[PDB]
Amino acid sequence: FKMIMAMTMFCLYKFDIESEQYKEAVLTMIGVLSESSDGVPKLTNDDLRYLWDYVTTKSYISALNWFKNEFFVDEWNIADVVANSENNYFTMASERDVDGTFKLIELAKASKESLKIIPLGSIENLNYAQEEISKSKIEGGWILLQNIQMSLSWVKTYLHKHVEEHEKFKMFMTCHLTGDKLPAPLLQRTDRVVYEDIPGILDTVKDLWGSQFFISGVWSVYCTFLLSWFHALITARTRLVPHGFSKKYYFNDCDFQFASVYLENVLATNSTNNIPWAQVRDHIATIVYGGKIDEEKDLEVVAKLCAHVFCGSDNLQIVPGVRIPQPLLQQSEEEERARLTAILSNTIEPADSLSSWLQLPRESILDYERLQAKEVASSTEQLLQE
Amino acid sequence: VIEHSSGLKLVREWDVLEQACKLTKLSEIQVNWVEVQFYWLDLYGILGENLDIQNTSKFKSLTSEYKMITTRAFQFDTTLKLTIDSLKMIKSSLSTFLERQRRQFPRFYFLGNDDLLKIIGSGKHHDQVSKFMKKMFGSIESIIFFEDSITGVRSVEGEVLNLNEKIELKDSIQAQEWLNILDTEIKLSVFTQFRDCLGQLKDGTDIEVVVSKYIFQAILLSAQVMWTELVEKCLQTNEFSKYWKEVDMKIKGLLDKLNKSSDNVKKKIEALLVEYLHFNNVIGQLKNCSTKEEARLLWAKVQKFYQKNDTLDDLNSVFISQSGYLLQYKFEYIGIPERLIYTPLLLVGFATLTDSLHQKYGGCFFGPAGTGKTETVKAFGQNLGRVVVVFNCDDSFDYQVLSRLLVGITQIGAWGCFDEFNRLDEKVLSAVSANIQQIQNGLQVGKSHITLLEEETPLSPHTAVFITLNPGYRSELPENLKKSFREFSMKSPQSGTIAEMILQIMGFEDSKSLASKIVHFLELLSSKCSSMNHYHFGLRTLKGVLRNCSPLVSEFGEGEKTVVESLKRVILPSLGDTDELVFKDELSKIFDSSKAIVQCLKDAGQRSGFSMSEEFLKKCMQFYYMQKTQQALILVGKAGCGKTATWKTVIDAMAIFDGHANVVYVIDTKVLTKESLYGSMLKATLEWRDGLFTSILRRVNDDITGTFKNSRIWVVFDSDLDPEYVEAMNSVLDDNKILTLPNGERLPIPPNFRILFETDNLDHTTPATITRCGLLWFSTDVCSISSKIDHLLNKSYEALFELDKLKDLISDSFDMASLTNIFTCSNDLVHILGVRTFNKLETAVQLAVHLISSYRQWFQNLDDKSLKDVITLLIKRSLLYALAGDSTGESQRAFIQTINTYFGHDSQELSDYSTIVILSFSSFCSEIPSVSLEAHEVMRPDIVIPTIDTIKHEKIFYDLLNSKRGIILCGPPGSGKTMIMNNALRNSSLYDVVGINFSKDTTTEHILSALHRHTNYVTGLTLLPKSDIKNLVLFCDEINLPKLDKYGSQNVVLFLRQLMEKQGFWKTPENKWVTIERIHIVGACNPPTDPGRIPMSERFTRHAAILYLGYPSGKSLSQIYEIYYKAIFKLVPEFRSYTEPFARASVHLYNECKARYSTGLQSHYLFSPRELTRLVRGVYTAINTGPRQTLRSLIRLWAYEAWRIFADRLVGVKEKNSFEQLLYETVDKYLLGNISSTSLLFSGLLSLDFKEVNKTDLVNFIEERFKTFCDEELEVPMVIHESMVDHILRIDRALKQVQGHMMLIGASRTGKTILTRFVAWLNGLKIVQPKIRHSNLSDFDMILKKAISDCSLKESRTCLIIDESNILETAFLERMNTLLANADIPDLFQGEEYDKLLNNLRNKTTEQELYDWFVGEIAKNLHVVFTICDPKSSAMISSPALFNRCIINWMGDWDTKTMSQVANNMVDVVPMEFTTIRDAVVNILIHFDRNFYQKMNPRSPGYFIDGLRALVKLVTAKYQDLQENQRFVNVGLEKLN
Ligand SMILES: Nc1ncnc2c1ncn2[C@@H]1O[C@H](COP(=O)(O)OP(=O)(O)OP(=O)(O)O)[C@@H](O)[C@H]1O
Ligand SMILES: Nc1ncnc2c1ncn2[C@@H]1O[C@H](COP(=O)(O)OP(=O)(O)O)[C@@H](O)[C@H]1O
Ligand SMILES: Nc1ncnc2c1ncn2[C@@H]1O[C@H](COP(=O)(O)OP(=O)(O)O)[C@@H](O)[C@H]1O
Ligand SMILES: Nc1ncnc2c1ncn2[C@@H]1O[C@H](COP(=O)(O)OP(=O)(O)O)[C@@H](O)[C@H]1O
Repeated sequence: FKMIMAMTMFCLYKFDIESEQYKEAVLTMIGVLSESSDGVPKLTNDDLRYLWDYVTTKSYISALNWFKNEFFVDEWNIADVVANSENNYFTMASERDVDGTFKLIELAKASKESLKIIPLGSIENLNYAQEEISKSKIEGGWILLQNIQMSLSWVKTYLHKHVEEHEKFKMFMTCHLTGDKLPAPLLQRTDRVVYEDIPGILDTVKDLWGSQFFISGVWSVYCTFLLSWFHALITARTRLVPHGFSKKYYFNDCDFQFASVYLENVLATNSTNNIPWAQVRDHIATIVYGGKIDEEKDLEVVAKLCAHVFCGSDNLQIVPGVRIPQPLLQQSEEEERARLTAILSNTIEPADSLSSWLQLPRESILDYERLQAKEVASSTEQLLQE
Repeated sequence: VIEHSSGLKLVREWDVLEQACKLTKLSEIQVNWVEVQFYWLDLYGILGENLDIQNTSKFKSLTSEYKMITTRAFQFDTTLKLTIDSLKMIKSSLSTFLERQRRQFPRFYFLGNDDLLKIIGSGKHHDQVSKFMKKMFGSIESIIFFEDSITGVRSVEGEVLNLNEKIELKDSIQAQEWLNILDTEIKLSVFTQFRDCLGQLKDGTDIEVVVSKYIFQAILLSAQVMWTELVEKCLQTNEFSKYWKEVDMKIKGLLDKLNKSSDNVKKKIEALLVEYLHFNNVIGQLKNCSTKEEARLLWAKVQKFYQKNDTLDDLNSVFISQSGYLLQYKFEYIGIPERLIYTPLLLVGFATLTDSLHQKYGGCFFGPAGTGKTETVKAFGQNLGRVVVVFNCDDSFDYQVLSRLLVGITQIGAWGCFDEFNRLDEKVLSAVSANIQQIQNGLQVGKSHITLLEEETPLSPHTAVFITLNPGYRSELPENLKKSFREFSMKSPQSGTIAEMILQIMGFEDSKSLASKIVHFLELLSSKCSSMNHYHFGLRTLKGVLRNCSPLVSEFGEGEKTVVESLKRVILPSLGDTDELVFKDELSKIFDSSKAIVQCLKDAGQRSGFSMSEEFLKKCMQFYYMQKTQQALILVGKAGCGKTATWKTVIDAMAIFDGHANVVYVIDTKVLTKESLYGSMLKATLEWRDGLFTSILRRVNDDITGTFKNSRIWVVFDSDLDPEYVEAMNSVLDDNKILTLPNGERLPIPPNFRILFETDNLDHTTPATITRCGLLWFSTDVCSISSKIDHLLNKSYEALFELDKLKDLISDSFDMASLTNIFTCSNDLVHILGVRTFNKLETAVQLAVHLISSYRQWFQNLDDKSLKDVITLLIKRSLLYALAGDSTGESQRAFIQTINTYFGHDSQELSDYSTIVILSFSSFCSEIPSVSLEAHEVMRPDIVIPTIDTIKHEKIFYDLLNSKRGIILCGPPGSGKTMIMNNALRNSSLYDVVGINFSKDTTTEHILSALHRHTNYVTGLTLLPKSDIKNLVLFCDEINLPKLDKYGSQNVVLFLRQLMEKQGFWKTPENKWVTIERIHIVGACNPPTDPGRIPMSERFTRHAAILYLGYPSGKSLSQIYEIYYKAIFKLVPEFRSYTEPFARASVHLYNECKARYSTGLQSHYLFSPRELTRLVRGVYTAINTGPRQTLRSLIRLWAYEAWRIFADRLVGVKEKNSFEQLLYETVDKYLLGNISSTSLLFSGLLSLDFKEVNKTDLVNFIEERFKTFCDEELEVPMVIHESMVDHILRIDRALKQVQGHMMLIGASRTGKTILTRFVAWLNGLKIVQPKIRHSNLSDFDMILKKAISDCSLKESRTCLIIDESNILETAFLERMNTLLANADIPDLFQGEEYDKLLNNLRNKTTEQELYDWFVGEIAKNLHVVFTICDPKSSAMISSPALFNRCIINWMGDWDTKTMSQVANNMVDVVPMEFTTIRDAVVNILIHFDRNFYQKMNPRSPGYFIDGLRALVKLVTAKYQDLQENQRFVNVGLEKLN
């Protein structure tokens, strides 16, 4: 929607400052973008020549961010939008597959402001939130209410009655876009904001490594490493809505918790040389990660990914760039953690990771960007008719 | 006031005093009263009878308050304050006592407070818990007693538990302590049994000899533990064949014992066979493995049972191994329930539930329904050895019951599942969501106590919560649960292996082919056939079929024949017809393929009068074989498909077959209220009513007569399926078979009590109910037409040397060759309220047989040819009036030529005016009588002028009513349906009328109260009319008016169908059958195409006979109206020779007035002779109230009436000029002065009689009346103009007419109501204004009765003003429709009001004469007004009753001429002309308005008058201020100079 609003504003400006040949060039370029029309525009400048070279190269989003960079000369982050705010209430929003708490924590560390993480819940959680908002209305601070969608009615009574001023007093909400409809007074009496995490596959692996703290020997840590890598791989593959999976599932930290407990209990009862890789493989593919999956093709895909990740052969290639040697007999867990962190930092992400870190043919991801280009072009075409 | 069983008296008055009080003291009094009776209910029910729960401080308070309430019964504010304080105190005390009792025994906490009170009060009976233990536990039905002790408990399936040691029962004991030791000993005893079974099995004891010794759980746990140990031992090595063969031999021996077993032994053997089949399946899977790690994989998923051999405590010494997670058995008894067949998907479900429960979470389920979720949860609970409390969620469940059951599930440690969680309301879902989140919060951190329900309850660490869903039908889990649960999808039940194991366990020789074939067959049936909403071919139906196979296994044998026979018996009756041929084709493709009952059905049908056909016999056999098993069958066919005879024939056939008495009761459930059928709690005296179904259950269960022990009892429901009428019966339908009542008492169910649903469509049936009961579908008609005719002949003959010869003659008269041709040719005709050609045969044969019976007393002196001619002509007339009776007159002629055709030229030809009299021909042409009424009663609205059609319809009316059949009359409005009713029944000598009128909302008690004044009760057992010789007939008109229900039906016509078909019903307060002997019912209705009408169900109209009543012919109206004009010209003798041409002109002008208009242009463009009647009446009153008229004066008066009646619904002026030229043409053609609206100005406000006055004279009189009104009553500054002069002239002619009402079409502020009140003052009629909200029908009727009584007593001139805001609902519109069509509405005046009115009339002056005078006076002095501004009342004009006598005068909006008039006459009183210009300003103003309205249907002139008044006042104020300023300036200038 950001790109769509950007493109509509660009069309509104350049359709009135410039002549009609520019308008015809824009129309035919959007038509080729939607794969609806065929025709060479009445070429004369250099920018439109670059656009034509882009669309002949079939690099759609390249041309789209070229639009964004060539016309617009600046961008706004969360820091700028929270810097200049007449109001003091911000309802941060995201999806359920991407967290937004750690960005707020990093902002609070940068802004040297006291942030209180207050996940709602039972009456005890409601009393905790009430005490925290009373404290931060008495002496200031920053308040985060994490995942308020689960207490929509509690929000609709308590927060609405509270809003219907202390210096340096700010608070933050958190809601999921694919959830329940929020009331109109809550939406319009705030500075709306939404955060999109770039899919940093190595970055989320580093964050998951730092979030944890590691237990049965070197095999426990090595299996935790492999499981974290598999969770990151499947979380990256679930971003591709029409190609990676037939439906948009949402795996989270609880699934990793259950998979970790299962692996720990398997390795605890079996520390032998022949670790039952097939048993943990099927158990994860059908029960842990296969719990929410019903279509046969999705099960086959998750089974293939598990067979590639948890094979446990002599040498393993999680991505075509790096390899994982297993810990040997006379190894200790601290140096093993250091070695795995080193082999994580040794890894450099190639630019084609979305088609090489997830085992997908390149034609599939070109098809995905073709579909996204078609839908954004169709949205622009519908919006420009008024 | 009425007193209950002892002591206190209770007053029968509530919420009336609440409305009266709605001070603070009265509110406190009401609160104290409601709490004292609402608690004294339970005090008398519990505390007032049982001595053990009153014989410490609570008991003393009980005695003290009993004494206080006894004193209050014997005979104050402080006393009642003490009583309310004590009642609150004891309620808190008893609630705390009950809570701590449930704390002492947490399993008590399942029950309601009353049942626990009863259990505690049973301190010496010691057997009131035996009827509650199933609800207490879930798998134990009763406790066996051996000499005031306990030695066993009886499982619900029927297993007794051999306890280790009995328990003594002392006198000074309470239920809770001995039940504590009972259930603890239950767990100990099942452990002991398991231990000895395990020891025996480990010793090598054979399975068969220990099968018949111990309970299910002991042998189950022992077999599983030994299986696990031995498979582990033989898995450590690489051999499996030995234990495989051992398990195979054990299975074979167990099956051999199964063949020779009793009931409970069979249940135990089949459940053990399920377990052993699963063991053999797992072992065979393991033997097929090739490598050790895959063997360990396959063994790890399968459920593994272990035992602690080191822990000395025994209630946790057995634990369950599943995928490395460990669950501990709890040793709680489950009985012998059905075991789910073990399938790989079931193992996966077990594994994911083990994973969910390992880490203090809960499982979840969502996906398709009918898939095996709740049963999987139950099977998992049984395998862990605790019974799970399934909550079948629906709209019945509310917050407090789920709170109690969940807290009990917590405190016990019993798992609480949740079936279909998406079926909950929002707030209860939120509350249970918070509770479940708190429970998982407590389980995760392991805290001992969780703070819920405002308490601190204990929590066992073994509890759980299970949930199953169905999203998208809906919702998924909310996030607050989604953070603490494990979702899972269980979409595919492995139906192949379930069928395989069930065919193996039933003993069939080849389970593989049978299982594969039946799965393939059911999938092909689910795919190929049409997707009807009542089909289901998943797994539940397959399980039902396999359960029903066993009696046919016993009868036929074991093989494919049994399976296909079961398939034919079960699924086929629910199929259609194309589905049936598909099913037959698939049986032929897939599979390979007792006359005593046939003879019995044939004999029962022959004796009952019906005739058997091939398909009728086939379906009767299907119904017999299907009622062989189930206790709840539902039949379905089309309307009149022929099912009642089917089940009655089966009833009598089985009465012959088995010799049991067959007692049947017919009930129509949708006309009987739920309160009357079952009962309710009173709001006045808190009493319980024994409903009809409760009464019949008590009768059939008491068995006092002793007949029900040797008889089969049937109750049928001949109506639709109301869902809230089956949610109260689902307990009866389900396997519980226990009556559920709102009061608290429960009633059992005998196996002979078979319940039948007799319906025609499954439009609003939940598919769950059609699974719990068998369904039978009647797709096609169950008869041939010849068979139906023959049966109807036999029934008609038995309903009565001449009889047999008459039968032979009629039989040869009905020849099927011509009959099939005529019925096929009659199928395609135009019909109204369409009824099929299979239905009208009953009316045809009954009318023909009754004619033959009525003329049978002359045939002995008649030849064969004349007799045959008479019979054939009567048959032809009967077929015409039974088949063509729903078609127009021209279609009637076409039908009469056709029926004359197919019987040949030799037979007696049927004429349109054909009649048979003494035998020879006749004709109805000479039967018309010449009646010459005088002009004194032409205005009387009950007079009838006979014609050919009137006498023909009266003759067929008497014929068919005497033929014992029902009349429903339909036709276009205006055909005199009420008029022909009164003509054909008031003149009758054998019948009498009772009048009912149907509104949008009619109750069944209205018609019963109406007929109560003319009927008497005899024993009631039978209802007869108040008379003795004349058959009273019930007359209903506008019967389509009452509204439908929420499920596509209306109760009132179903009640009429009950009156017609079954000849009886059940009285509500006594629940006793009534019988009706000689009461017929006749109906009158409009076509369904009119707005505000609904199509009646064919089920009701099929029993009656319809009769189309179309518009009369032009010559008929010509004759009637020349009789009218002769009667009206009896007054004036000079024009007595000009009667006919005026009638011809009137009918001509009406004819082109109807032909030239279409109803699609305006909703008031409808034509029917009522306007011609009011034309005659207006001419009559003008002539009677006029001077010596001349021919030209008569012509212009007639044209004046024509303009003031006809030409008032017109949009523009072109049609007005067309009417004027039509009037000119008629006057010049059939026999000139101007006949325009302004040229015809007849009035009576200037002289003593109706005549044409001067325009100046009338406007001067209007101005004088206006200035007198302004000086006397109200100072309203209005102005006169031409359009309002014409409109008030029209409305004054309307008011001067008697009973001729009026209506106006104009916008807001157009002066409609002002004009009406002004002409009301002018004519002297007083005006009363309704202060309508805050009033209803009661206040309306009271005020109207007071005004009518004052008018009839003091001769006051009274009328009522009505706004469209005053009218709200359609009931008012129907009331005014009745008030206009009739003059005396029957429902208003009856009883005390009628007696008072009749006494007042007798004092002021027979009863009939007084009623007629009341009709005359209410016609003379009543004129209501109807205002419409948006041309809800759109269909009101289309109603014949509102259009009957109202005048639809198009007032309209102001036009340019009258706008100019009002503008110039308004601005003429204020000086404005300073710079003519008033004309300029008004014309530019109106041009601006026209442009504005055409830039953005009448013009509302509110803006006009508001702007003109605001402009006038602003100009006057500004000019006064300017004049003051100018005068001050001039004064200052004069002073300075
Ligand atoms: N063998 C037969 N021969 C002749 N007529 C038969 C035979 N079997 C049934 N009928 C006729 O079928 C009809 C049975 O009535 P039916 O079962 O349709 O009544 P119902 O329950 O009131 O119907 P609905 O529910 O449609 O109102 C009767 O009119 C009866 O004469
Ligand atoms: N071993 C089994 N495996 C799977 N399903 C079974 C088994 N045994 C019986 N069933 C069927 O599963 C059905 C349970 O349906 P259920 O999940 O309760 O549907 P819903 O949840 O929509 O009420 C039962 O009616 C039963 O016929
Ligand atoms: N055949 C007829 N003979 C005499 N009057 C008739 C005839 N047909 C119609 N009318 C007149 O038409 C009117 C019929 O009214 P009706 O159709 O009974 O109204 P509703 O259907 O609302 O009861 C009566 O006022 C009657 O005077
Ligand atoms: N010709 C008129 N000139 C001035 N005022 C008028 C005129 N006609 C109606 N009114 C005003 O309208 C008010 C009531 O209008 P109302 O009777 O409701 O009109 P209608 O009956 O057409 O709805 C009166 O108080 C009167 O002052």
